Amino acid sequence: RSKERKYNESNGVQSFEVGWVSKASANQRSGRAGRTGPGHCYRLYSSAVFEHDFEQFSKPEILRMPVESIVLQMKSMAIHNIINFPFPTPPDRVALSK
Amino acid sequence: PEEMRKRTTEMRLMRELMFREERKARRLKKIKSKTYRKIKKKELMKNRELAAVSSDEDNEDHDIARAKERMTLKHKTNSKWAKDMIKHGMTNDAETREEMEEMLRQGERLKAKNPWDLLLTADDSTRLKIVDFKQQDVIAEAFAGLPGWGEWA
Amino acid sequence: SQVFGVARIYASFNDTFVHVTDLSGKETIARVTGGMKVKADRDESSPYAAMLAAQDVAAKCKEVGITAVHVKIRATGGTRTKTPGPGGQAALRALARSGLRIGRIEDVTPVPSDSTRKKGGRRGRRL
Amino acid sequence: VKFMTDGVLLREMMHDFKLTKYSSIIIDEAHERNINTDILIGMLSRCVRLRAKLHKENPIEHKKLKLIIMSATLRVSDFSENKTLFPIAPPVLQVDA
Amino acid sequence: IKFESRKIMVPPHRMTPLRNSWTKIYPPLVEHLKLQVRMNLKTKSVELRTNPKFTTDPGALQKGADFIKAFTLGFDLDDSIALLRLDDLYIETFEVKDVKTLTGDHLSRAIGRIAGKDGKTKFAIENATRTRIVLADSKIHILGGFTHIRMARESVVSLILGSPPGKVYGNLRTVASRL
RNA sequence: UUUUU
Repeated sequence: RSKERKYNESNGVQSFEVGWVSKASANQRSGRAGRTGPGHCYRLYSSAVFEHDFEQFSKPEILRMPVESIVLQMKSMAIHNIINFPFPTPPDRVALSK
Repeated sequence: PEEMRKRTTEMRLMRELMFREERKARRLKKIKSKTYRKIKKKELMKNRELAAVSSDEDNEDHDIARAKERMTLKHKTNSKWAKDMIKHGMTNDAETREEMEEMLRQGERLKAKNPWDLLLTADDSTRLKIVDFKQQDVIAEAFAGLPGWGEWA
Repeated sequence: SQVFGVARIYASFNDTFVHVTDLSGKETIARVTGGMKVKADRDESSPYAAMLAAQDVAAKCKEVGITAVHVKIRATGGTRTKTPGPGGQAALRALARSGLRIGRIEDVTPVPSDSTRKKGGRRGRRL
Repeated sequence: VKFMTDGVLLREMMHDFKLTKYSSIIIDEAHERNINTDILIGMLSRCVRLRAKLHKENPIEHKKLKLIIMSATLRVSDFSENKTLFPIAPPVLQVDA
Repeated sequence: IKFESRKIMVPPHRMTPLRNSWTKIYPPLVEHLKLQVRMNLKTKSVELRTNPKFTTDPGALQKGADFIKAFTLGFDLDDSIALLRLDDLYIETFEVKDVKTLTGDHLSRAIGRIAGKDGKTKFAIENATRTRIVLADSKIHILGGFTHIRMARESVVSLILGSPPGKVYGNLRTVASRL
């Protein structure tokens, strides 16, 4: 379980929700053991829940928080057409619009 | 000179203007419906209240106003109009009762007794005069991805 | 090389006429109305009806030899409305698009100096 | 050899885009998918191509820049398969241990 | 695309607004429609012509003339531009006396009823019916789609015949929901 | 919860 900050763009309301971590995040937690010796990871959820409910990777940072600072910086680069910028994962149009 | 022509035009606009208020003022003058005049009065009192056009009354001003009201007692039911409506059952109706109560409330108003606006000009003059591009745009570039008034136009 | 006719457009409330005649006005070249191009009597005054009527006369006139028309648009006039309706406006636009050269456009609505009484009555009409 | 926050490179890019001071740039912990890291990889993909072109034009005046993306559990398609980032898919090296 | 011309006489009370809006009038006419625009100050009539070598759309000239005409009747520029943008907009025009022979204060009150206080009633009709209305003295012009202008006309006519604005307003909500 | 020039 992880407490993530979810930003509702429609109403600008910020919420903190406790939800399932991603599979990679869980794999990273299991990796904390095994750095100094053979170790064990005891997960408090069943494998059935893990395979079905856990997302493979958590959503990228860009798709979860405001981008007004980034747009200003890129506009100071004379990057007028942010839409055609080669992003790894482009930000949502609505977030860009606001 | 031709400046004289400019003077006539300026007068002509001012005359055309004065007529427009006269026509509008003439028409609003004829309408004397209670509902229409009531709506206009209410909206005016809001605007004056919201903009605070009216100056605050000093304590001495209130005392003088209260003195006249006590001297006269002009806002009680002994007046000719109030006595006429009351004694003849015309105040049982809602509308004329409101006017009587409006008069009475207005009279009541006058009877009442470590250590731990200037509008901001955000114009370009009030500015932090800090000092720090075309080639950087060339770096961007490398990335890639009244006419017709009087003559034919 | 350029022959002129006259295209008379009568834009009433419940129908639109497009009548093309020679310069004098005695000889009719083609008369088509909104009713002849629509199935329901409600849509006879519709702009769509006028467009079909205008296109039909435009095609017919080209066959005859007429290559340009002077537009004389009119309303019912008289004691009724004096400005042509959208049916007339639509007919004018279709005629322009047809390629038929538009010479001169004038409004010839019958306007009375002063007329008889209007059919409405004292209380009015057209609820 | 200089260790620094992503924002430091972002600002140094604000002031000099070609990063003439640097011979190679390492973006570590890219699996974190930080917004700043995403912006830097997007900008650096463009920078490195620029510097390679300039080196091809004038090796003496202009030199190449080598780019390394370092991560643990990367979704390699995010950076290898994204042709908008890199028109030619970069090689991927896996440390098997 | 033969050489053709249109002339649209500007009434004097619309000349000054035509001046202030000329900068935004000739660009769309000369660029999109490829029309040759000009105003004859001697005749005070806007002149439009088809350029045979450049103009390509046969309906550009008539489309432009209607756009000038709409501004001439009293419609704002942007609303007139809708005639250039679209092809299914028409102008309905009728007089108060056509509906009912009103004179004196009766005519003044009829115009006031249509406009409403602060123009609210006119805007109410315009929004509900998706049309634009210009109330020039006793002369009423309505701009919009053919089915739309008829709906606005009926709401206007009911006001002329004496129907109070309040009842007409409720009827606008009903038709607006149907739309 | 994180976290940044």
